[PDB]
Amino acid sequence: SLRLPQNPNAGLFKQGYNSYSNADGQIIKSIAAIRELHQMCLTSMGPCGRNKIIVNHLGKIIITNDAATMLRELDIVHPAVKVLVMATEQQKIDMGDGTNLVMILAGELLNVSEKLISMGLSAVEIIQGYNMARKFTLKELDEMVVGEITDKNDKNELLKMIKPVISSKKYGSEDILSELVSEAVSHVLPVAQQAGEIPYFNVDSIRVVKIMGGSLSNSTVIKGMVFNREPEGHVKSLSEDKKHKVAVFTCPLDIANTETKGTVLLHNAQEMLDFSKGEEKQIDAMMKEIADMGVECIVAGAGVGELALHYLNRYGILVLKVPSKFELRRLCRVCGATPLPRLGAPTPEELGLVETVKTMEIGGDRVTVFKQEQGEISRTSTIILRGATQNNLDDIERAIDDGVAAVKGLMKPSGGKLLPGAGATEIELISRITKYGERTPGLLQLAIKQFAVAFEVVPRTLAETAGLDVNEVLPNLYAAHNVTEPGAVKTDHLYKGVDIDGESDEGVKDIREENIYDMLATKKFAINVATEAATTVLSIDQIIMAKK
Amino acid sequence: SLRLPQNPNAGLFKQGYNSYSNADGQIIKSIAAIRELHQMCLTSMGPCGRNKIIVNHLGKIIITNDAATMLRELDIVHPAVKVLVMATEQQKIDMGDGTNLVMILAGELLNVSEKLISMGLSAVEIIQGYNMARKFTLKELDEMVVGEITDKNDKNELLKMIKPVISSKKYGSEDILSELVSEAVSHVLPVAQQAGEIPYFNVDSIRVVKIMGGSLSNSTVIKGMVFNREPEGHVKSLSEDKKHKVAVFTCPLDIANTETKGTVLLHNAQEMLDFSKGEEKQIDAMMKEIADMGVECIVAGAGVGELALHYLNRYGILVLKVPSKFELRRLCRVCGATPLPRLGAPTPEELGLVETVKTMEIGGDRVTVFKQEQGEISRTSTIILRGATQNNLDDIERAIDDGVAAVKGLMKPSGGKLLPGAGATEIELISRITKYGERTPGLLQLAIKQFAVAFEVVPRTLAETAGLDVNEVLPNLYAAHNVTDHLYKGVDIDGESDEGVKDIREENIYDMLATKKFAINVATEAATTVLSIDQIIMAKK
Amino acid sequence: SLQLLNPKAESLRRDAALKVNVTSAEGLQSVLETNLGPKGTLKMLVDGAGNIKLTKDGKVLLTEMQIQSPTAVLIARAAAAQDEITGDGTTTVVCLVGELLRQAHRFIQEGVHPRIITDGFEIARKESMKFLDEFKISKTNLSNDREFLLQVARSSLLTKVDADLTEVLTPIVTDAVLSVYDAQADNLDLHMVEIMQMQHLSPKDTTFIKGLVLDHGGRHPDMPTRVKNAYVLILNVSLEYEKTEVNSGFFYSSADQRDKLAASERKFVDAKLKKIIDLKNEVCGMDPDKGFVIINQKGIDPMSLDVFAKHNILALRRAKRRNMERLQLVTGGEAQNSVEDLSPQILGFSGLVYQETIGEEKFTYVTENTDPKSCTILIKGSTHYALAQTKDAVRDGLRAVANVLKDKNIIPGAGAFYIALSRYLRSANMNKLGAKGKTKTGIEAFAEALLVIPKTLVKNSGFDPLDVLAMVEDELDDAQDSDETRYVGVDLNIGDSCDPTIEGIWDSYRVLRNAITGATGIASNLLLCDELLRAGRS
Ligand SMILES: Nc1ncnc2c1ncn2[C@@H]1O[C@H](COP(=O)(O)OP(=O)(O)O)[C@@H](O)[C@H]1O
Ligand SMILES: Nc1ncnc2c1ncn2[C@@H]1O[C@H](COP(=O)(O)OP(=O)(O)O)[C@@H](O)[C@H]1O
Ligand SMILES: Nc1ncnc2c1ncn2[C@@H]1O[C@H](COP(=O)(O)OP(=O)(O)O)[C@@H](O)[C@H]1O
Ligand SMILES: [Mg+2]
Ligand SMILES: [Mg+2]
Ligand SMILES: [Mg+2]
Repeated sequence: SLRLPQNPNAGLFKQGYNSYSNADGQIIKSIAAIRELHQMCLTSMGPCGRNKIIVNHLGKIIITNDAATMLRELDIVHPAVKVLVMATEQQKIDMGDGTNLVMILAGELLNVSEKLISMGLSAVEIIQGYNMARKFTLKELDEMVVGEITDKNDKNELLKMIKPVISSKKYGSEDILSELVSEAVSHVLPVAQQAGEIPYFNVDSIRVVKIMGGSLSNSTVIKGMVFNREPEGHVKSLSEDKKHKVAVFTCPLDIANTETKGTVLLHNAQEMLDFSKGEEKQIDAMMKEIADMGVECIVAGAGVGELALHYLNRYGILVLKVPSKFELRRLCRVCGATPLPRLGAPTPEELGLVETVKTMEIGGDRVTVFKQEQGEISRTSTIILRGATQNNLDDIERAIDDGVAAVKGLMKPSGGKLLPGAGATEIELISRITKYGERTPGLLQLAIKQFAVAFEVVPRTLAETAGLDVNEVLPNLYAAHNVTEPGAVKTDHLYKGVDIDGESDEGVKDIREENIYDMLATKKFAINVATEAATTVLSIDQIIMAKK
Repeated sequence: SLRLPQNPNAGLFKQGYNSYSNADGQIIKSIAAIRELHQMCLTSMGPCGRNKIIVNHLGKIIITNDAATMLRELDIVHPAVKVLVMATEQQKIDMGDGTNLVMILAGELLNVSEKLISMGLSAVEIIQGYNMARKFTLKELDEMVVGEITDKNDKNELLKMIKPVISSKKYGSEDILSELVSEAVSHVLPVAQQAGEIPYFNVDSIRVVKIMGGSLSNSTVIKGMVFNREPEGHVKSLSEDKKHKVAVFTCPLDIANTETKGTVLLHNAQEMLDFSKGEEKQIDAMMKEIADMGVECIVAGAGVGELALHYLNRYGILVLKVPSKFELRRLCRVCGATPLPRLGAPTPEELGLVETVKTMEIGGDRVTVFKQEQGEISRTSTIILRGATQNNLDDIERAIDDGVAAVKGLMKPSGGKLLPGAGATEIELISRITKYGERTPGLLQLAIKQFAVAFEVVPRTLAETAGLDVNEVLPNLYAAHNVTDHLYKGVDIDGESDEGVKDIREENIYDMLATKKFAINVATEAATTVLSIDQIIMAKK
Repeated sequence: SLQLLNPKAESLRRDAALKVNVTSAEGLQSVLETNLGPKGTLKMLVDGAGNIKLTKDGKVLLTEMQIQSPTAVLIARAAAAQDEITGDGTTTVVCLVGELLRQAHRFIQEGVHPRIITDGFEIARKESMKFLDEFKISKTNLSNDREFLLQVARSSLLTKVDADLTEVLTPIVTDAVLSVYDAQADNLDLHMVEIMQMQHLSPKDTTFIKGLVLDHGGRHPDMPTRVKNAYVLILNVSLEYEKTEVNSGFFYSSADQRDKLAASERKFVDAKLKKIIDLKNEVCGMDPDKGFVIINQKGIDPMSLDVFAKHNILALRRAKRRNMERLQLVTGGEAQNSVEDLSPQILGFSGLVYQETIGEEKFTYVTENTDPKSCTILIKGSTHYALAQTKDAVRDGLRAVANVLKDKNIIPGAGAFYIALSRYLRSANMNKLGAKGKTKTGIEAFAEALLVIPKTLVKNSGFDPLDVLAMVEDELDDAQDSDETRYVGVDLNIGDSCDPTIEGIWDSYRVLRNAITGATGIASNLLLCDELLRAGRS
């Protein structure tokens, strides 16, 4: 009576092991645990979304509104939350787009599931309700698609793709951020129209260089790569033009050393007198063949000895240090060169072409300019990013990567397949699934009708973060979808969407004029990952933890 | 596999409770635990027994060979020992003799049961084996008594009763200690031609007053009582007054006051002058009637005021405090008076007679001597012990208390008779129990044969404490009973014990019949309880 | 009496030890009670390091979570060894051992000795073996029925996952075991089928590949990614910096000798490269359309990668050791250690060779073989635990189907084997059995303990286990007098019985034979253990 039996036969497992089952409201506590981190990403959704500050154990601060980036530094405890954390990371890797949608959609499916479980629906019937409704959802997305990108590169068409993607990440000015990204994409495209070749694109081609100081309006696009380096012998503006011939050596420049027990052997004083002048003639003979080929610049991958740097300054040859690997690998893609390990005379067919190499002060340090020109086009262009704070420079770099990942979506599928933006995609699916829930007899219609209710979070979040009442604005939007379709074709009511601030009362007319659209390839995997993320949580009847 | 399940019953009851049950322990295990205290009593048995020093938490040291006294001052955590401890306490309270026999006999009955349980004999049939063997033992003790005596009066008749008891305790003194008890019993018994109807006798008739210093041979017997007090007011008159009337007053001597708290209320100064002489003449009126009756001694248990002591000093009347009430009734039995709580005046029928009173120092401290010669005393006496150490005289007082306890056990029933000692009776009981098992076939024969084996510890303890071999003298003792003269064979303690046979009638060493009957019944029941407890339940601390 | 032998020791015996084996096995079975069945619960394990293990397999629960009770350690080692050989039976043995102890514990309280109880277990188990010969149904492999392998594979798939992943993985496992069956009849499970974890798309997009896939790809850009006809050359020799033998080294007299001795490092590397070039001179016919690839077991010196780039030769380094043994089964060539002896016969053949670069890792795909002797299964998953959930689901389905092709017989599932033993052991005459008297009671405890598994299946469906088995016993009563032999199963969807042969529910032969034999020895040794103590020097 004084002390409990304290769960007899609990010694079967260690004291750190705990058992949590769907019974005793733990499945409700798991859903309630999602709402703790769900509201964190709700205020970050949309162009008006609010960025968040997360301080790790090392002191590094990353300010971003991206749900996939924020969940990386956070330490997660509840097991089912890690299902939602790792679900948003896959969306950022695969499509590089729609990361905040997976976080919000998978969290709302569990919120509407709390009412489904309370009514007595078993975990098996709830899973079957979302799987049957998702298959109908993916089929309706292909029916509601409007327009296409058609040609790969265009000045105007790239403003209907990258611009609406970067509008949510560091909104700021529209045309300023869109022109910087759209310029670097046109350089890495092989073009070659009418040739019938298979298009190709690399997401790691475009590199963002973070340089503090200045302003965003002072940023520009550089066709070549930009590094922070100090030339050893001399700096040269290379105003003599006629371009240049450049060679890249992944191996360092120095006398070849034996990998085992390199040692100087001198038997008599006769060999010692010629040992000092012998090493000078070796580098002279090797570097003379390079200078005879007209090579004004040499890219090195490791430390170069001083004896080798002497003869390079004699013929006026620049010296570049390219540490590690990936930094040197993208240099040859600019000039179209093939590295070779030997120090001998390079092949003229493997030599690159760079017209000018400049060194100027940007952020207070000397940077080398690899920028290319109109002719002899180059690939893997870099974008100089100027900013006052380094925290803004980090997320804009990820904001540009979101626009670069959107270019990848123009390659694998048949086209761009633009979808109505401003939340009009998830709203139209509500009326279609509602009709689909009635067409299915049985008890499975409860999970299907509530599956469309979870799509109401997109219009409510965009309206709440915009400073508008969700009770006045949201029902007024259904008035366009409540009139269904008339006796005549050509219905433009599908372009209605949610507006930020301004005059409210729905607004922005038809979004076709606003030019903001969504990607179909992004919405395909965004719904599949978010559904499986909530399905995994609902499919687990018992959760076991260790040590805590 | 690192941690045990802890059992489900761990949550039941509490962690402080400990359990010892069948197959869980005990079962000749706990019997091996009492062997440590059993060996303690084996070395203290007999006249050659060894005394044991015990220091209580208070610091008082009690040196004695009595098992009932030793086990009383020892704090023992083992519960089943208390069954044997409380068994020895009954022997001291009722009979007062045989405490060492109860602890030794009951301890061996559990030792001989070690072989019985090892053979698969259940404890249910073991209890029935000792019960039927105990009934046959008590029935055979009557035919072995050659010491039936109808006297219980003459002093020489007590040499076969009191003296054998004193032979065991403080064996260094025989005729000195026996004369002190035998003379004290002769004083407390009334002188008459024939005294029947079992005259009353109690252990309060003989007392022991221990005085430090002096040899034990210098001790004597005093018919009165010896208390340590300070006389006041005058020196005694010796025999000049011859027999003097002694008045014992329960209430103190002073002007009678109410139980409630009073105070003096004086309205005028006329009563103040008479207040000084008022209290003087008020108490003097009650003290004057006492001197007219010839009362030379007044005993008031409570404190006597100085106003009452003033008058009694000039008339030559003795005053003695006697603070303790228990010793107050003892002085009344010396003179034969009636304690009077009232003051009044002494009546002739209620006053006693004391021959003489003197104040002397036996050991250097002044004590008052109540010794009365030629006078009539009823159930009162004392024994003054003289010794160099206090601890040695402690067991001597217990030896005297055990000597007078035999008189109480002899006088109260029809009689205690006598039994042959020095291992004579214990060997005869072996042949009786052994032959009794063969008369009735059954499974109880195993418990009957082992019941007679436990009787071998008493006769060999006398040989073991004498520095003798139990594999020679003891086996040769059974051959001496082969066949009156075969019932008198016993154990010999001496350098002449090599023959192993000494006649008991020479030294006249006898034991009481009623003592052995009461000792076996308690020892058998004590060993029966240990075997009848299947499960033990302990507690925290 | 142990406290006298050791100053500090813990021991429990008789009724104290009898509650050890009964209660500890009851708590362990309760964890796997909700696991048994296709509708069973799904458990996730999260350790202190952050790893996540999500599976329905009872073996992962025992290995990841430590057990302090020594009684379950004997059961955990028995349930683990059951999945090792037979690939199935982990949760079955736990339910058998835990229940058989409780069914026999009621008579122990009645005063029946444990030995005569365990003696009846062997008498009742030997009858399950004699009945197993008439219970099993023979299947001839000469028919080559594909539908039979589909229904058997779905037995383990529907338990671990739902019907979504079952329909996808059903033809994959069947196509994997199809190449295992050969005229030699020998079935080798490890080399024929593998599990390769890669995160791509969704777990439901898992597809089957008819040729070996590797975790490595071409390091040099000019190496052709897609090669129409490639000749795979097996090389177990590594071209790279060697141990050099205590590093003796070079000593040069003049600076001209310093670079002259440095060229000796490439003398040994280029010596083995000339043999590959001479081997290419035989296959040079139709060089633009065809190709030549090299797969090495150990890392290759990047200094020599530029040699294979000029000749358009794909090089693969740091390959697994087991992958070297499968290159003869996939391509059809032979292995070559020393490059001195080279022949066109040892060269393999592939109809399609391509590489798919996803992220930083690059994977090489090989398919379209003339007569491929082995295949692969590419496991795709969304999350790290999703790769392990499919890994445990497919691997457990491998031993289930592989054991079918080993013997000629197959055991029907759906509790038809456990219900048949109940009517057999209870209605069998005891004079035929070697058990008599009190040993008759021990057989009844074994027959009643077998009816909990078909009842445990119903506990996960929500229906009353007592009412659903009332219709099963009533069907088997009239089936004997109607001259009709039909096996009655348990359908959890409608809460009624069914036929495992018509529904397609089948169980492996080696699983149930080793489970009952294994579960009997565990429970018998626990009932015969009357004392549990702990002693040792630490
Ligand atoms: N100015 C705007 N007006 C209306 N809707 C907008 C506007 N800018 C963005 N949106 C909508 O807000 C959504 C935000 O998408 P988001 O979840 O941020 O994508 P990601 O996580 O990949 O950055 C977009 O789908 C877009 O349709
Ligand atoms: N001088 C002696 N010679 C031989 N035996 C003696 C002598 N003195 C005592 N004994 C024996 O020693 C035994 C001591 O027994 P004891 O412990 O006094 O019995 P109880 O416990 O009844 O008092 C007596 O039975 C007596 O026969
Ligand atoms: N869909 C089903 N319907 C009826 N019974 C099934 C079904 N799936 C599995 N079972 C039964 O469950 C038992 C255990 O199957 P399984 O989980 O594969 O083995 P284990 O429990 O040893 O891991 C089998 O004997 C089988 O008869
Ligand atoms: Mg976006
Ligand atoms: Mg005595
Ligand atoms: Mg299985």
